[PDB]
Amino acid sequence: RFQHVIETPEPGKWELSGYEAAVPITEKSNPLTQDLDKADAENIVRLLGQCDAEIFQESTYQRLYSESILTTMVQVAGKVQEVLKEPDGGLVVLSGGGTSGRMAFLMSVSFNQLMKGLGQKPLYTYLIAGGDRSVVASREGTEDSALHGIEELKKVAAGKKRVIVIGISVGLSAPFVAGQMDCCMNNTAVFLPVLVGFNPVSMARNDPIEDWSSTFRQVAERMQKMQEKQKAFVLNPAIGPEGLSGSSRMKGGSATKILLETLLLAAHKTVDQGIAASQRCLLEILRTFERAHQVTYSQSPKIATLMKSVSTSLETTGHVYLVGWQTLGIIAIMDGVECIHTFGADFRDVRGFLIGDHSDMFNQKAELTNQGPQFTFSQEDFLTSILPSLTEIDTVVFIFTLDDNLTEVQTIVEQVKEKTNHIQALAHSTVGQTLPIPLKKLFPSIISITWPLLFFEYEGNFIQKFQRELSTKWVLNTVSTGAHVLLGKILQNHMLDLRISNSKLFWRALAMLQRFSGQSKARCIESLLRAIHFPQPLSDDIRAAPISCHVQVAHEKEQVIPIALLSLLFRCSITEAQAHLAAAPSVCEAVRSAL
Repeated sequence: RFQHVIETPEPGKWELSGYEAAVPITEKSNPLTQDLDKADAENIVRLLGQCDAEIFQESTYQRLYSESILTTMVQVAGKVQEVLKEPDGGLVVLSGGGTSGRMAFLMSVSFNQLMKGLGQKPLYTYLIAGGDRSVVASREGTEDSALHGIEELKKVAAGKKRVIVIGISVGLSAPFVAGQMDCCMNNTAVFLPVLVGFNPVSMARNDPIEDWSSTFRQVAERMQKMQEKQKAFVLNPAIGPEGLSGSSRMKGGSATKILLETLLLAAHKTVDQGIAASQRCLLEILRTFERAHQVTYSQSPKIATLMKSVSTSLETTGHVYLVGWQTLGIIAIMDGVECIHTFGADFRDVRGFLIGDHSDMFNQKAELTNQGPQFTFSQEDFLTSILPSLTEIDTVVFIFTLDDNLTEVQTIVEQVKEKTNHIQALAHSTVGQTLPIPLKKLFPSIISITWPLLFFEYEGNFIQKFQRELSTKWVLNTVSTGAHVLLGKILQNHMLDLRISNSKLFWRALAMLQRFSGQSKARCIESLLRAIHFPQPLSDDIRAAPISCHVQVAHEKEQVIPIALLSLLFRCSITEAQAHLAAAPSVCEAVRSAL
């Protein structure tokens, strides 16, 4: 079970260790954010803003702007336009787990809307590990099954003649995706698999998948072989490590969004305008999203101020609601849910809501209908369940554009204001538009983001929408990450308060123990398993159990890493470690005092 785990390097021998060389780029500590844990709000914005800018940064080897990556994007666009040209029996599937799965969902929503707007039959669908509940709730463990991935692909592809499958896994990690890519390669007469991730192939996970005979790396290596025959594609740009180690939702999610929107827009442009995809045109679009970073981060003071407000509500046991209009609602939903595993947040802490029509977005909306408070997301959910329960300690962030129903925005804001003064808005506008006077009065310090009109004949309106979603993503992700960082929920730039919700998170938790204690792999495994299973003592059956067993027990538990870490550092029992942790003001300070 633990064979792939490398021994902890000896004290002082970390620098050039085989241990450090094997850490995937997606899991690496960013050298610029080692001080993230103790940074103030303004400094967190600068650190996270710098990291977000890194996805665009042109060694030029395998970067997003590299000739190699742009050529792969051109080839994939070529394959997609072949399907768009033949809608009968054609299908474009986007798939993933967690944020990658929610990005697949968003991509399908956006591109089916583009197609509907042009009077064409929609050809996109999404597959998310765990089904529709995973779009709005933390169900990370569902991606650990390759068979689940294959079954969901077989269902949507039934009766189709040509299926493009874009498998999204930032760390080249998700078994759900690996299974799909492998089965696509077994039938190239029907399927064209495209693997999207942000690690070199040699850094893809090589640990065993519980229900599959191939590892992610073996599948990715087979994809490299099929790429020589143009029967598969590996689209893996280099973006560098995340500001918060392994926080794939940030840079990884942003790079997934821009990469896929750019190449898919190019495929649609080929069919509609007759202009084939090119490195030059892909760069023009990508650089528009690069300009969006400068536009967004020019609001750094207000982002920092909002982060403080959100952190205050959380610290007081209040809740934070991100209320977004149309697709900005999807971005809002994606933000809150990630706080659960990342910082050990309760599902009630940060929740996103979509205001507007969501009727043609979900595959199986019945999976969400009256399922419980962990699954709220809609306009009806916000107005009927959240709004009447709002208190003075809660924060509500409103995200909209000046093309939204501003009477409806004003009405909802006023209703919320009766319950709490902790209101703020992120409003996107086109140069020339001004916020109505009642809204300026309700939001005297509004985060106003003004966008020049884009004159791209075909892509103009789509990029306008996409950049506003991306801008919203950066603001909300910096605010939610920062708000939890300010509460001492991280250590250096590592997720100390992480929930072990899937196998990738289990390995990240083990690596963190080895990193922070410097103790042997056997000692770190023993302490991690003891902390997960407590009060159940460790037995040989538990030590030999599959990782899924540890995940199932660990997923609803809080502070597993600091408990396991304090147990290693003090050579104490779990109860003694729990006492040490309870006496401290934060999880960051408890461990810092022990170190």
